[PDB]
This record gives sequence, structure tokens and C-alpha cells, in this order.
Amino acid sequence: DGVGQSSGNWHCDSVWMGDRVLTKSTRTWSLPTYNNHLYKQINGSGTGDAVYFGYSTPWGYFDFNRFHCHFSPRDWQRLVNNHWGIRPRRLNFKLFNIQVKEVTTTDGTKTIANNLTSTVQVFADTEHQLPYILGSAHEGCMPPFPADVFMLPQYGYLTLNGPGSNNNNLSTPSSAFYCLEYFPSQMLRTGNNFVFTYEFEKVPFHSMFMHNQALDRLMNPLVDQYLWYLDATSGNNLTFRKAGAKNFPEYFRNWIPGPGCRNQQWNKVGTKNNPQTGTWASANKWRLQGRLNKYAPGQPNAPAEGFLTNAGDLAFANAKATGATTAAGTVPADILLTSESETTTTNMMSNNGWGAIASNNQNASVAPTVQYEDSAHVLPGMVWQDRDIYLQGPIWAKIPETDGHFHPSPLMGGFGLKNPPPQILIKNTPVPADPPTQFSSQKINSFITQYSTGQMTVEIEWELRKENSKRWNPEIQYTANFNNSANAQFSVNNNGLYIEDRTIGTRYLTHTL
Amino acid sequence: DGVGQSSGNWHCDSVWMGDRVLTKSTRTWSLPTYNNHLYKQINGSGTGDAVYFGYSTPWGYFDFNRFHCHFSPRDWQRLVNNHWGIRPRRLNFKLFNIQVKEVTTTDGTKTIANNLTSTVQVFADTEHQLPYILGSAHEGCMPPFPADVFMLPQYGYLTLNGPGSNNNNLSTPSSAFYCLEYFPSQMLRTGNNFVFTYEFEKVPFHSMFMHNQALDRLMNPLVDQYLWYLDATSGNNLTFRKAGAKNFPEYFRNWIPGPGCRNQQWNKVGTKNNPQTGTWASANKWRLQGRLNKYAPGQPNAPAEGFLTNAGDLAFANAKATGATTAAGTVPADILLTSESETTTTNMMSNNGWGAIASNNQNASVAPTVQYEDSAHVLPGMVWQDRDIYLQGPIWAKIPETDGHFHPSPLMGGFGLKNPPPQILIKNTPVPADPPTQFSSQKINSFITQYSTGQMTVEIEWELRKENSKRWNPEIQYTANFNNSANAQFSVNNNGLYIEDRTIGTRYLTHTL
Repeated sequence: DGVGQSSGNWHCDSVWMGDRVLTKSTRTWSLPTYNNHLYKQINGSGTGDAVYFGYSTPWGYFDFNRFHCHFSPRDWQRLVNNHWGIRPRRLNFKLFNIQVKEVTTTDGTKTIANNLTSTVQVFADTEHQLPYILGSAHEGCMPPFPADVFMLPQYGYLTLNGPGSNNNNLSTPSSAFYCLEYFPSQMLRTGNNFVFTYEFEKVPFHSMFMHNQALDRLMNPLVDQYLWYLDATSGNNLTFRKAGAKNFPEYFRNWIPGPGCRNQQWNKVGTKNNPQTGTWASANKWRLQGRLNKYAPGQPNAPAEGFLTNAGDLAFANAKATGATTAAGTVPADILLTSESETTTTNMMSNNGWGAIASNNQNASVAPTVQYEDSAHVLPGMVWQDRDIYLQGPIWAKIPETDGHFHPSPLMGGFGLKNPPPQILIKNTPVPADPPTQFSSQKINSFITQYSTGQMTVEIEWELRKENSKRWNPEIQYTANFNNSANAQFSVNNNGLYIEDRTIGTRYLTHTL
Repeated sequence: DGVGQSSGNWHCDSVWMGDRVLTKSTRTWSLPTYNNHLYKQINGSGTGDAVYFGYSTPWGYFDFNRFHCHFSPRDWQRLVNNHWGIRPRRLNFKLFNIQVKEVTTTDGTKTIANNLTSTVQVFADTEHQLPYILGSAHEGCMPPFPADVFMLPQYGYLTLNGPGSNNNNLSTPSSAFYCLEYFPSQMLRTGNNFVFTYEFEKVPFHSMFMHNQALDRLMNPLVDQYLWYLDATSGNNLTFRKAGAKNFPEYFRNWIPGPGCRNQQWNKVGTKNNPQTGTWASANKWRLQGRLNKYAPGQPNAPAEGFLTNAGDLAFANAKATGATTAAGTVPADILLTSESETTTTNMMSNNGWGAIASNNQNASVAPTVQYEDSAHVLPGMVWQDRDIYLQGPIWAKIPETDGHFHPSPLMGGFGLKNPPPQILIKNTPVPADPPTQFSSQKINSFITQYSTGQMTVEIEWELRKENSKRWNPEIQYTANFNNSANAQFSVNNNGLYIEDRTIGTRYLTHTL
């Protein structure tokens, strides 16, 4: 209460109790005033694959979505080595210690004061009535490292566009315009605070295990099958062979490898690659409304060893990389690659097609031939693994409401949700400057320049699956690198900059297929 | 309470429950100090049609009167397509988050500070003891779009004037002077807030329906009437004809079309019109106290198709039109016309007179003649429609207290009320500058320059009439335009300016006459 007493305390920790783990995190945020308190439509130019119609909004939004917001690199190691699965359960959100500050510029110098009576106004959208921009893997999340202070991103959305003469950017009768002040928000001065709770609906555990067997390798090698097939037509008579005696390709099997499609493969060594000034021409693409879009990422189809793909798998970067690009003779040291090769026991590899198939009918005078299938799709009796969740990856996504969807899991990995966590939106309440004495009906153009800052917290209850495995011998686990390095891993440098040295997937411990 | 905690929250929404609809709206307002805390009389000059005597007041007033303050264009569409009527019931008013700021000018620069101990003082006039300036369709209302910030208008009134020698502006012994500080107002610092409630007296629903039949067309076409009339005098004998056999003009009818008068009609095409540098000479006028006044708007008499009248019907403008005038070869794109043509089934059209009448007595040697009636008035057994309410139009008006009034509905459309919603008046309490040390009995000339701002809310409970109609075929309804446009309708542009593209009346669904 009041100006003098604080509205909250700092909670950042992790609590491991039985099969539950409970993470708490707090950060300090800074909110500017976007668009001078205005809504503005934004649109592209001309015809092309990138054309858009939308609205930029004088609001800002908290995004905690990404994993390592909630986990320290030790808690992640501790999590992925000991357990076969994780899913979220509950979350708890709070804002406190709001303080609003005003800026004044005399000549060329700034003087920042503190306005005690100014407010900010915040609301969460529980019914998902606004366009949902989370789960799209944007920037502007809580930083990895608790001592960083970050600036909240601006909120905006974009909507249907339409075919004008030379312009596909022309709005359509159904383009929606949402005013966020038509929501019943909550106005907060410096003393009072904001809170709400949320509960996840049941989802399946994410599998933290790598398989112990290939599909084609599921059998007893010591005894042959009782099934018979036609091996040899020669000699004007049919010859049936019995499946067995250590010839694996011939066995009958109940299950078949998962779906996928080929993807162009680019060697990590730079000298062997073909010198293309862009990879857009060679990418896998899908098209919607007459315009083509890169297909990324595909199904978790691993490439060949020593190769990679164009946006086929996720990739990250350090804090050392600023700007839009980096380059090196091999994959740059700032780039953090991910690899799905743990899934090659079930999922299809990207370096060649799915299989062959019968090309033609035969007779005595024509030879049988076969043709190769480059792509595959879902068939009955077929199994696959979903893409892995990383420490730097997104936690969830919103399943779009549609008349149908198949295996609704995000292609970037995550937990697909019908009712995801509500977006949280915040704004600085506009304070006008001194009005004129004579009345004028026009809008107020000029306001008092001000910004706000405070602290937030996120507390998520995670459910996790125990690991019971009777394998004798030891398993691969995540360990720190063994070299003496100038900078300790997952730690600041001399200049004070926090650095993630590499991505960490959750699949180490094995499991029988 | 206190400086640190907020006095309210943001409520803007709409709730449709059964036959009630409940709208909430909030805006941010800015109040200057008018007239340097002084009352001033204001008066015209010389003799003429515009002459006045009145007082300008150091007060300001909230006006929510106009419709679209309370309804979004989707809520309006949703309202007018589904329902046959609407009337208000209750309203609830609040002010909160008051904050007062002081201005200081050193050399040529302004520095705005925040005075925590300053007050504003507000009251509502429940007994209607002040002159009532609402319902006169002035500016200074809540903006349509919730993100706009507006400045409160100044309060003032004007009173009886009198015939001086060359001056009709001379005050009269009965000219009233009202001091608004002689009211028991309420003084509010930044922490405390203001509220009151109000309840409308029973009024008839506004009819949202267009008629399904003309008056003259009410009958069964398949059977003739049993009534007889004199068709033909020729042949030295009287000939009675029986009304029927599909001759409609001859039928007897119980009801007759509504009152009105002719009005000069101006084609929308500019080339066909007569080049008058003003329309005042040609307007319909009524005169009071020897001075002439335009008669606007008249009774809802529709003009011809493709024609309009001089202030015969309401007209609005965009936010794009600033200044006192706009011009184009046809009706400008900023001007928003309204049309009463939905009422032509009952009400009289403006393009010609009401009917004919017998000119003279006859004999064998003189022919019967008739003369044309340009104007009409109220007669027994006559029916009419009242002017429609638009989205941009005024909601109510105060029926002036008089010994008689007929069909008291506002000629601009609305709900005439004996006891309308109370005016709300607000002022910055004057704070004097440093007084001299030696006593002086004169008034304090110099004050501390300051202004105030805050938020308001208006919550109105609307009652509405269900629609039960058994007509087979579909009906006209309000729909968005079908063209792809550069800017979506009822939405901001690139520059951030909200635009109403056209007026919307409430009459779409039909009803039997």
C-alpha cells in the first residue's frame, strides 16, 4: 500500500519435490510509449510473396514462452538426465513495484523525473478474443540470465489482404480491426499490483528418451519366422523361401517408418558446397493463396552425418551475434545448430526418398521395374517421433481452431494447446499536455513523454515422468566440456555478457522401442 | 485512497443478455481553466436576426449525449439487424484517477509539474435549475473511438435580450444571471472519486422497422368495397359508381398521410443546380420575436430520389474535414448524408404539396375547379413516422416546460424527456499567486496556471424489443461494403486517424403497417 511500502518480493528458484518441479523467475522490464498512443495500419507494397495488411498497436506484451526463461542450465541438466518426460500443469503470474517516470528535454539535455500519480493499465485475454501472436517464436522474451533488464515488445497483428489492381495489399471487407481499449483492463498506480493464475489442460508427456532399437531391427535374431514369400521365379516354376536365417530385409514387420519428404542438403564444409547467392530458389516450399512460402521446419527428418538443411531444423545464436547475418568457412561459432539424428531409428532421413514401388505390370517378355518415392504421407500402421524441445526453444503454441487437424503438435516442437496461456497486454495511460484556453474539438496531439518499469514473476508447476530402466550398462548423459577454457561455460565473460555455448536437447536416456 | 493507489479501473465493453443490453465506455479528458476563473457576459452587436445576450462561465461539462459514444460499429450492426426497438433505462457515471498539473514558463519554455494538493470541484444538477444546453447537438462529446483523448468544452448560456435604440442586444430586466458556485459542489483531490446514478422515465420504443405497406395500399385487392360514390354527373342525371375493380385511387380509406410542408430541393449533381451564393434566401424559415430562423430540420419529409434539401435532414462529416466548409462537384466525400426515404410509405414527400382541395362552388354554367395545398398540419385520423436515430446522432433532448406541447419528440430525432440526465459541471479550483505584504482589498488578479485530467466512464442499461416476424423471404440488413479498399471501414488509416465511412440508420427490418 501507499508510495512508501513495496508491493512484492523477489522470487527466483527451483524446487524439486518428487515427480513435481516448481520454477520461479523474476525479471525487470521497461515499457516505452509506442506509436505516440496511436493505432496505425501497416501494409506492404506491390505484388509478391510477402504482402500484408495489419495494424500496429500502442500496447506491449509480456512473453515468457521460451524454455530457458524458466530453467537454469544446471536445472536443465538435472532434468534431462534423470527423467523420461515433462509436461506443464499450472502457472502463476504477477506484476509489482510499478513505477512511472516522465522525461523532459530542455535544450538538448534530458531530465528524468518520477510521476507518482501516473498509471499503467494491463489485462490478460482469457477467452483468446484477440489475434494470438505467441507461439510464433518472436523475440522479446524474458532473458536467460536473471540479471538482465529487457524492454517489452510492441503488440501488433496482421489480417486478410486483397487483390487490388497492381496491389495485393488492399484490405478486404473481412479485415478485422481490434481496439484493445474495448477490453476491460486494470489501471495500476505505483502501489498496487497485478496477478492471475492459469491451469493447463491435460497433454501427453514430451518423450525425453532416445530409442533403444530400430524398427526394422525389432525381432528375435535367434529364430526364423514362420512366414513364407516368393523369392525366385526362374525355371518356369514358383519358388517360395522361408523368412529367416539372419536375412533381415526379408522379414515381415508390423510397423513402418514415419512420414517425410526430401530436403536439399548442404555440407558443413564450405568448399564442397555449390556457390548459390541465396537458398530461396532451392528450398522446400508450400504455397497458400497463390504465394509461395518456405517449408520450415519439416517433419523431424535427420540429414546425413556432416550435412545440414535450409531451415530444416532449428538454429540459434549467441548474444555475441548482433545484426542479421554471420558467415564463416564452416558453421559459425555463434550459430547454435540442433540435430534430430536421435530420431533416425523411426523417422525418415532427408538424404533420399522413402522407398521404392512397382513401376509396371509384367509378362514373360517384359522385365519388372520399380520407381522411387521421394515423398511420403501418413499411412495406417506407421510410427514416428516428434521434434525435440530444446533449452532455447518455444514451450507451446495455439492449435488454430479449424474443422480438422492431424496430430496437432507444433512443427517447431512444443505442446499444442487448445486453450494456451492468455496473452498479457500493458500500456502507459496517456497524459495530455496543457490544453489551449479556447475550446477546440480536434484530437489532442501532444502528450507528456513518459515510460514505466517494474518487475514481473512467473511460477510454473511442471509434471514429470520417473525413469525406471533395468539396462545393465551406463548411458549417455549431458556433461560439461572437458577442456580448460578462457571463459567458463554458460557464464559471463570479462565484459559482463552472458553466453550460451551450445543448445541442449532433452533426449539422452534411452528407452526400448 | 492516498496518492499511491488508484481510484478505479478501465471498463469498456458491451453485454447482450436477453432483451437488455448494457454498454460501458471510458475516455481520458483534459480540462483547462476558462476565462481566468471569471464570469463574463457576452453579447452581439447591432440589429439583425442573430443578436444575443448571455454569460460565459469558468466551468466545463461532460457531454456523452451522442449515440456512437456508447456503441461500436459492430454493436450497432448487431443491434439494428436483430431488433425492432430500443429505449434507455438506467445510466451510471463515474470520475476517477483525477490528477492536477501546474504550468510554469521561464523565458519561452514551459515546464509542467504535478500538484498533489490541488483540487477540482464537480456537481451534477439533478433538479435542472441551470439553463440546459444539452440536447442542442453541440460538439465536445466523448469521441467515437476509445483511444482518443479529448478536451472538455466550456459551459455557457444566453438569455433574453431587449430593444435598445439601435441595439437589440441590450439586457432585459428579466435576464437571469446564474452563479454556479451557489450550488453545493464536491471538491476532489487526486485520490478520491465521483459517482452518481440515474434512471430514465418510461418512454416509447424507437421503431427500428421500415413499413411493409403503403397507407393507400392497405386493402384486399381481390374483392371490391361495398361503398358507392358519384363518378359521373353527365347526362342531366347522377351516376353512382361502386368502389372496386382494381381502381385504387377511388377506394375509401380510414387513414391519411402525415403532416409536412414543401422544401426547396437541390440536385446532387452540381451542374443542374441554380448558382446561388447562399441558400439562406431560399430556405424554409420560422420567425420568433421579429427575427427569422431557418426551419431545420422539418418533419421527416423525404425529398425526391437524387435530390436533397437545405438543412432538411441531418448531415455529418469525417475527421478529415476541419474548418467550416467543404466543396465538390457532387456531395463531398467527407459529408455523410442521411435519408428518410424509408418513411415515404406514411410521411409526405417534400417535392410537392400535400394534395388538392375544392376551389369554388359550381352551377350548370361554371366548371368545378381545385387548388393545391402546399402545406399541411395535424388533422384527426392521420399517421406519421418520427425521424430516425443514427449512430452519430443525439440520443435525447429536454422537453421545454410549457403549458402545451404536441407529440413531443425532438425534430432531430431522439427521446424527448421531461427529466433528462443531469448536466455535469466541473472546474479547476483557483489557486492564487503570492499576495503582497501590505493589505489590498481589490480582487486577486493573478493565479497559478494549472490544468487537470483524468478518466470518466458511462454505463447505460438499454431495453430493446424482440423481433417476431413470419415473412418467408429474407430481409435487407446492414453489411460492410464489398469492395477491397485501401483502408478497412470504420478503422484507422496509416496516419492513425479514425474514420466513420458513412452514417447508419436503424431501420432495415420491416414490419406490417
